[PDB]
Parts: sequence; structure tokens; C-alpha cells
Amino acid sequence: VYAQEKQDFVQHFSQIVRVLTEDEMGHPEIGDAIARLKEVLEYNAIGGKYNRGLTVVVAFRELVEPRKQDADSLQRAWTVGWCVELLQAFFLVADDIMDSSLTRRGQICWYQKPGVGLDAINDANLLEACIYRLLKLYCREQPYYLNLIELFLQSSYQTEIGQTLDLLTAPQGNVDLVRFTEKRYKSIVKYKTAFYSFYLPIAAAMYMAGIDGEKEHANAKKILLEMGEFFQIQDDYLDLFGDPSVTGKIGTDIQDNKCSWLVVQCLQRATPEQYQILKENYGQKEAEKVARVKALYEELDLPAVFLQYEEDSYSHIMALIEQYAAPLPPAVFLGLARKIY
Amino acid sequence: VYAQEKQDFVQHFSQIVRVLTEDEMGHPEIGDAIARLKEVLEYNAIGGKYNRGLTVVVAFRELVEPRKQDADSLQRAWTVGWCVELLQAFFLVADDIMDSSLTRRGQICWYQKPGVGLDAINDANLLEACIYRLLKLYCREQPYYLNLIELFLQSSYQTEIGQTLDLLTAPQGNVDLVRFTEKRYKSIVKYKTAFYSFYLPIAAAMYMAGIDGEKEHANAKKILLEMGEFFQIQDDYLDLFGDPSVTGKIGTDIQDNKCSWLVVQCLQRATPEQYQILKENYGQKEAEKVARVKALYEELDLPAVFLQYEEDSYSHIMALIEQYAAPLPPAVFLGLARKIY
Repeated sequence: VYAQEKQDFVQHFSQIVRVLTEDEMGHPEIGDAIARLKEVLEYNAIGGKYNRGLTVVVAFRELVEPRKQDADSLQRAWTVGWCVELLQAFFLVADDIMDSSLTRRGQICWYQKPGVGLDAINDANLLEACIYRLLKLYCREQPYYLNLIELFLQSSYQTEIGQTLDLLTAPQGNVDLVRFTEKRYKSIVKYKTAFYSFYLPIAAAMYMAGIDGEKEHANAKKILLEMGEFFQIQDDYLDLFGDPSVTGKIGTDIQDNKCSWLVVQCLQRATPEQYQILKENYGQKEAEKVARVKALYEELDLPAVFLQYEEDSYSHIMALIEQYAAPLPPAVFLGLARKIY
Repeated sequence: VYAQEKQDFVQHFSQIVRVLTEDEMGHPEIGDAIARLKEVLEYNAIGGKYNRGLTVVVAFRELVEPRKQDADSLQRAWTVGWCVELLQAFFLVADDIMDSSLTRRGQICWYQKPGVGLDAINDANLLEACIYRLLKLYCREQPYYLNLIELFLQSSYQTEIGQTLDLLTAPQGNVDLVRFTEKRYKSIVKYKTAFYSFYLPIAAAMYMAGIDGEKEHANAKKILLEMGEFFQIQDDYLDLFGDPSVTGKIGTDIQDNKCSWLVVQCLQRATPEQYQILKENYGQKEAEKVARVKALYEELDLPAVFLQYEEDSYSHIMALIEQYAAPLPPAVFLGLARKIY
């Protein structure tokens, strides 16, 4: 799936940048704004793994009768993959400002760069706008055009709703473990992460392939949101117990008063002595006050609970594919399941 | 035009809020996010003059054979007027954060409210998203639907480009009067202000009326961007010389190193002794260092130059209406000209 197509996907980026910075090279006056847009694109859409954009391309190839896969159709697939990556970039540039993060993908967040600061708010908005310029440039005469506009807009709105929910639930600075519930956790994950990361890219490829039916989309969505829930739970687990030289990351969830899967589980599993030890330790600078939490999680066998959850979640996802994939090829879904499990 | 329709326009807001906060009252889990959205709407879309949203409604009535003006068509007109107002609210909430403003419409900027801060970035994004939820809810089955989606997206992109240009030109903190040129001034005004404030609302009403032709839109646009340039120049003039009890405002353009029409004119009109006095005084806290600028503007008869510019600009706009209005009724344009002149 992914290895093969990546090459061609990253290489199409240069052309994405050309087209977005040259439709107004017949408008001299905005030159300097266009140069800034170029810099925003290059700094922020490049450097991740591209899993979500690639999924568009892979899914497209599995879905479209190979007969209808000319140079032009593939180019639209790469472009729409890149749109998912721009949606992503928009969210991250903006979330980094909202969180006051320092780095992203191990480099300095865009807004932290000397001379950028809160101007990054407009930069993020430009990234979002670039999605719709690409659709128009590449897809306006296709019959799925309006379907794709609506899917991207809807994906943005769900992501934003999810973000609002996260922000209400989990202010960086206010412990109130009372709001860290399971129903709320699943909610945040579904809106903030699973819709754009898992439904968006397959749905887009579905539409490019003519599969516009509400039912098919409802069916695919059911499988994909469930995958997205697992992916994020695995992210929360690995934030703390992952090997840091394996993730390339080192987690700060507990420091940041995150509504992690772990703390939800913890709060289901605690006697009151534990809750206090959690109330008094969740989310401080102090390393040893974080130690007390990682230790308490271990004392409640959350690694084992996770291991059990992952086995169950994998059988459950497989039954969902059995049940809801048709008439799409199960491979569209199984390729993603292999990637995350 | 405006007096009559305002009543019904402001009153439709309640229903706009209902619809946007009730499509997910069948989704309990996001309840708290929806309540926050309600608060964001009420605080930020209400309290201005509504001139741009109203223009949609007025233009619509002048453009549509009265025969096709049923309850449902008018309701769509009010809704699309409200969309222009949401686009506006989105821009202002975000610009206020980028500028570090304190107040807006004489009340505390949204991001300055205790508990909001940089979460306002997501709030602004929700306001933007609300535009497309309204179009979908109210207009998805109309034949102009995709035309309106594209117009709002394009209006956002132009506004953002304009903002970027402004931000590059005029950093709050770096005097470099070398970048304050006429061509650059007109550019910022056109992209950042005139397109969404003047072309957007009439264009939208044009599409709702079936007038989708590129030529008609090109013609209308030519008149409306020229009006937008005057409106902003008049804004820059009045920022400094307006009667404050008449504007309800009191201008800080010079303090903020703005690329005002005034400083552009000034720089065309200065001997070097003056440029230095401008280089050394443009854009400080100090009241007396601002006094020296308002005084220097008066010493170059910029009030008279403005008065001349406004006479010329009014003849020029009238000739544009003569030439480019048809086959739209000149009144669509003349009502706006009466409002701004």
C-alpha cells in the first residue's frame, strides 16, 4: 500500500505549491503575500508521515476500475490527498498556538518562529483556504466536486467541535477530574480526531470513485470511527509506555491535564485513596509528581488492561469489516487496520 | 432601503441560532460544545450595524421579480445576509487577537474575556464553519448553492491574502515608511476590505436571483471594489479628523504604524525635513509625538486633499454606475453610494 505510493505523493507537493503560488503571478501586487503563503506551505505541510493523504491515494486505486485510472485521475487523487494534509496542517498550526506548544515533529512550531507569532492565525487560515483552491483548480468539472467540498467543510466543523469539547474538558491548568469520563473521552476522540483522520480520507476516495451513497458512507464511517477510537487510545497508551526511541516521542499527557484514555481508566479503577493521589498529582511540572501517576497506573495494571483492550478491539474491528465493508473491497479497510495494529 | 429591513434581519438571528444549536440536540454528547457555540455567536455576531448582511437582503429585493419573493425565498435572503455577518465576525475575532486589541464596538474583545484567551482561535473557526452549515440547511436544493459556497470561500481567501499583505506591510512595532506606497495601500484595501464588504453581498444576492454570468459579476465587481476603496479612504480620513461624538470612535491609526491613506498621501507630499519628522514621530505611544503628525498632515492640507478626492471619487463612481450597472437596476448600486457618501 504505503511504501510504493509515498514517493509519487511527496513529489506532487512541488506542483501543489506551484499552482497555488502562480494563479496570482498574473497579479503582481499580492506578490509578497504569495511568497509568505509559499513559506507557510513548505514549513507546515511537509515533515510528517503523510498517512492520511496517502490513504486517499491508496484507497482510490483500490476503488476505481483500473480502466479509469489515467494520468489526470491520479493527479486529482494526489491533489485531494494533499488537501487532507493541508487540512491537517491548518489544525496543527492553530492547535499549537492554542496549547502554547514549543515544537512539532521535533522542530520549532511555526508560531514560535521569530517574526511570526500570532500572525500564524492568518497563516493557518490560508492553509485551510488552499484546500478549496486545489479542489477548484483540479476538480471543478468532476461530478464529485460538490461532494468533496462538503466533506472537507464538514470534516473541519467536526474537528472544530471536537476541539471545543477538548478545550472545555481539559484546560491546561485546571484539574477537575470529574469531567474526565468515558462518554466524554470517546466524544472528543470521535469529533476531534477520528472523523478527519479516518473517515475523511477513505470517503474522499469513495466520492472520487462514484460511490456517493449515504448508506455506503454510513457503513464505511462506522468501521472508520471505530478504528480512529483505537488509534487514539493506542496513542494515549504509548504516550506513557511506548519506547521513546520507538515512537520518536516522549509523552507529556499527564503534565498537561489531558483527558487521556489512561486517566479515564484510572478513574474507573480507583478507590478514594487513589483518586486523591490522582487529584493531588495529575498534571504538574514536578517529575516525581508525574512518577506517582505512572506508578499508580502500573499498580492498576493499565498496561495489561490496554493489552486486553487491544485484542478485543482488533476482533471487534475485524467483525465490523466482515459486516460493513461490502461492497467495498475489505482491503481498503484491512490496509489501515494493518497500519494501526 | 436599510431602516425598513433591519427589524426583520436582526429578528431572524434568533432562528439562525436555533438552527445551529439544535441540528445536534439529537447528539447529546456534544451539548457543551454547542452551548459554547451559542455563546460565541451571540457575543460576536451581534452589536454591529449589519450593513453588509442587510445589503444582501436589500439587493435581493431589488433584483428578484417580486413574483418569486415568497416566505421561503426571503428567509434564505436573511440567512445569507447572516452568513456575510458571520464571515465578518470570524475575521474580527481573529484580527482582534492578531492586533492585541482590547475592545471592539466599544466592548471587550472576545479573546480578552476571562476564560477565553487563545481558545478564541477555535471560536473564530467555528463562526466560519457556521456559514457553510447555514448554506447547507437553507440553500442546498437551490440552483445557486455551489455558486454561493464558492463565493464565500473565495471571499475568505481574498480577505486572508489581504490580511497577510497588511501584516507584512504594517507590523505593529516596525516603522519602515518605505513600504507605505499607494499601489500597496490600494492592494491591501481591495483584498482585505472591499471584496467581502462590497462585492460579496451584492454578488450573493445576484446569484440568489439567477444572475450568475461572469460578465455581470465582473461589471458589478468593478463598481463595488471602487466603492470599497473610497469607503476605506474615508475611514482613514475620519479616524483622525472625524468628530469623535459623530463616529462613536476615536482613531489610533498613527500610533499603530497603520498604512493609512493619510500617511501614503503625506509621503507623496513631503520634503525630506517632513519625512524625518514623520520617520521620528509615526507610531509612538506619546500623544505629542502623534500631535506632531496630525499637525503635519494639517500643514499639508490633507483635509482639503481628501475633500477634493471625495468629490472626484463620487463623480467617478457615478460614471461607473452609468457605464456598468446595466442590466442591473442602478438603484442596487446607488443605495450603497448614498450610504457611504
